[PDB]
Amino acid sequence: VIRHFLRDDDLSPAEQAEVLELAAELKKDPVSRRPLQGPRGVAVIFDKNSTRTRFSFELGIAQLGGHAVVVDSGSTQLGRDETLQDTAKVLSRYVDAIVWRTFGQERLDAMASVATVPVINALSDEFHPCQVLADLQTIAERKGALRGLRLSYFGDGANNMAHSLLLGGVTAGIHVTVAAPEGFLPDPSVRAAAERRAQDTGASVTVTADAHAAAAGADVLVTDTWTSMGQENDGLDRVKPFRPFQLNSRLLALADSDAIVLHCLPAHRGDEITDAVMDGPASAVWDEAENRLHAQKALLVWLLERS
Amino acid sequence: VIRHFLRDDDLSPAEQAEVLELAAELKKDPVSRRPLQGPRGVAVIFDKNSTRTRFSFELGIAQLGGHAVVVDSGSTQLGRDETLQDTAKVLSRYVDAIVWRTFGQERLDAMASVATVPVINALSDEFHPCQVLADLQTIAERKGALRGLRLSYFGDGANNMAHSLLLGGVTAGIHVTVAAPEGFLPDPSVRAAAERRAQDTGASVTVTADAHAAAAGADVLVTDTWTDRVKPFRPFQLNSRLLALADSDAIVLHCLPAHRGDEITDAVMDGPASAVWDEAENRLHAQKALLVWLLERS
Amino acid sequence: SVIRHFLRDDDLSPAEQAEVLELAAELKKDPVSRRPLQGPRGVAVIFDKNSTRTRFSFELGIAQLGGHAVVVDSGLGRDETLQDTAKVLSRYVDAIVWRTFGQERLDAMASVATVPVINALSDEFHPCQVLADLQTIAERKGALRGLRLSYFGDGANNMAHSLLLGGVTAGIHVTVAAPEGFLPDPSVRAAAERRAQDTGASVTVTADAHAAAAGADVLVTDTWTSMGQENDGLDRVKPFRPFQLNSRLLALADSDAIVLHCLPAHRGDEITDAVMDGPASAVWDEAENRLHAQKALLVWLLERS
Ligand SMILES: O=[N+]([O-])c1ccc(B(O)O)cc1
Ligand SMILES: O=[N+]([O-])c1ccc(B(O)O)cc1
Repeated sequence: VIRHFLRDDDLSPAEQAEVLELAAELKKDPVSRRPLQGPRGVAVIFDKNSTRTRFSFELGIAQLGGHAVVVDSGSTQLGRDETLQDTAKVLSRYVDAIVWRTFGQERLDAMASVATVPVINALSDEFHPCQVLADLQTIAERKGALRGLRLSYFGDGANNMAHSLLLGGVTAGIHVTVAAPEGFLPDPSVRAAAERRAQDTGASVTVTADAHAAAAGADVLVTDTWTSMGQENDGLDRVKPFRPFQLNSRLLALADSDAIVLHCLPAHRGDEITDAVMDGPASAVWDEAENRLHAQKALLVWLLERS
Repeated sequence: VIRHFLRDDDLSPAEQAEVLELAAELKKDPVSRRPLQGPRGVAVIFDKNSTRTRFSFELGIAQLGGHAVVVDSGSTQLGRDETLQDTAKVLSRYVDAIVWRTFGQERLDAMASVATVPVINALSDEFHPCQVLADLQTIAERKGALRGLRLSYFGDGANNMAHSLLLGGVTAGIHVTVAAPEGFLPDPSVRAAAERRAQDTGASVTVTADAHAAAAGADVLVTDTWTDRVKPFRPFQLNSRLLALADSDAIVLHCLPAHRGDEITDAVMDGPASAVWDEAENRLHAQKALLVWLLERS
Repeated sequence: SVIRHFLRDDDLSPAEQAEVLELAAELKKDPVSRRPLQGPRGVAVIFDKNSTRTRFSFELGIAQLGGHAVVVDSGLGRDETLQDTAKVLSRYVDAIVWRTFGQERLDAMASVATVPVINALSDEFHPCQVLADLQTIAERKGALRGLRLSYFGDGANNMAHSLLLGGVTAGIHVTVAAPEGFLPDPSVRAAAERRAQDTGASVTVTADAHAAAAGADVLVTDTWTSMGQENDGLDRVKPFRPFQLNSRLLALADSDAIVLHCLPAHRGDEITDAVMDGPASAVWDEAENRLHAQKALLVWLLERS
């Protein structure tokens, strides 16, 4: 059976642990695994460009021995003059895996329903599961065992990072709190899936508007930009609601004394996170960015071996 | 002494047979030929984007051991900052071959007359000769011998696939029929070149507006996108009714993308006669064979 | 060890430049014999403004060192700080190659990156092209020390500045022939004058193109106008016509003189067909040598850093 990775809970707790261990092994020995030797191809397709996502995948695929064929948004968007199913059938003849950045989850589902190679969600509207693998690798590096840790996410609680932190976090046994204003709460289906997965791992899900309560006793504090490019014209003031949730020094001081801070780059210094927090000793954002390379390579190695 | 591939008949019948044999060998052993090991470079230049063309060449060059340097939209189209002759001299210092998607054929001929490395027409307004190499590879693996098969192309008979199926088909000994409406017939000079080449191979060239007669007894049925501004092409749709008139075990080809419901139906596209998925994959193998062959003689 | 950068031509001492140029000759002869980036290791190649010629040379050169070039096109400083970019890239790649505009941006990146930073091309310098030029001159003429080189045209552009600095580092007597108002930046000119003291070279700036051509071993020109200057308000044709590198000018130089021009050339403006395509032209070898000289520079910086 062909395995895909479209959202964080596509891996069981045991499987996620396997991928995270592989990510640590690959960080130590980055060119020791060559499942794409040849080179074999991997398609890396962007319905909307993401330079950082392309950078890490392109280099990582090369270090697995392969050749990434990158298709940027300058090409005709998939689905516009050929069905996704037809594209999947041809790609399955050319490459050993399909890495895709797209929008709605239904598009990823349609591709994965037909492709005979693994399909990976590089980044989408609803989830960012590869970044959360990198996040979990980073937390393990700086904290040790993930089970039982307390992680709080602040800001827009319905964006892709909030959803993947919920799903990926509870899969790892982490107690996850989303601190967000009313009207910006996690998708109910994602929250229910996280609550169910949490029953298997001893984790828990909390959603609150009380940012100070969310930070108290936290081991990991996370935030992300308050607005995606697609949201700039949605009509909302996307600054005023989030100001109480800014990851600043006062908020960090409420957390456990050994707490660390994560943020997917790019960051907007002075909005969701302050310079003092970005550049202080609690910040893990630089290691986090680097671990995108290793965690994505580990995911590819794992999916290719299982598929 | 430096060989180019700008149109289908740039290869003789014997040379075409060599390239198709190489494509079959490379399909079976895709990293066994490493003429570009190093890596040595190959330029892949697009005056107009073609993602599918870029995709197959880029991966194929890598599997020959090389590094494709791709110049597409956003990067500099050739001849805007310097003469094409100046570009050809510098490229000949950097890469071992030049793969170019451009429009008019006078631009390809100009490059090829100056460059001292092989120039390949990746796709042009007048010819699509790499796709036809992939088509011939697909027909051979489904049918065996190409000589004496009947191939019919339906739809726009003035586009690059019609021209290349004429030239490449008769070069392989295939009897080629183009079924097209009156405003969309092959370029007369291309048709004449195909009729001449067919004399050497025992093939033939037929142009007709009668889609039923073109489908009757055909072994290979081919179509392509038509672009109601498509009224004249509707009688030429590859549907189940047309396919039912062909020889037993006939196959259907279509350079992708396909507009399902226009030039070809779901039933034909997804049925047992369709070979469009193997055909798409064989662009990789046939283009690698072409490059290996041109590099060995250049 | 100190991380070494190459942002302008005099970032290499005379002895260091000689080492890089010797390595360029070795790599031209044996282009896959140095594999410091085997793995592959990454090299970031970043363009604030796209340059297809720069991309081709670096992309292929990095690959021939065993590495993988990760190209980032103009389609830095906007989404995140240059310091933030340097921190993260220093974790991904073994070197940063950057085409940008003002020199202060290169300086800032190099001040904080923990891997070598290379100026691929900037508004003020083009030091990789001048390494390729020096490699070409050495192939055609042998020892560089004591040669006389004259550059004609816009005397304040990146090629004029780098021919001054890189030329006098190699011991070449450099003349810049340019009209009033188009003269080398004073700081660059003073730096070249000081460096020329160390090598026995010299710096000459003149408006007399005929005097600059007489006795020259190497004649160089470049486009009169960069893309960012097309809207600067000046007539950028009339001042430069007396400085065209044509057959009459070349005839004034030494009988064995060679001609250089960083491509692309606008035939009929700064250079003529007869010169460009005649036996004195070295422009094609010069373009090829971008590949070899940049590979040599990368090998050298990586080993020193
Ligand atoms: O995932 N990457 O490749 C990547 C690259 C660069 C950055 B950075 O400059 O912000 C971040 C991430
Ligand atoms: O030649 N290729 O690489 C290629 C790639 C993709 C397609 B397709 O999705 O239709 C077709 C051809």
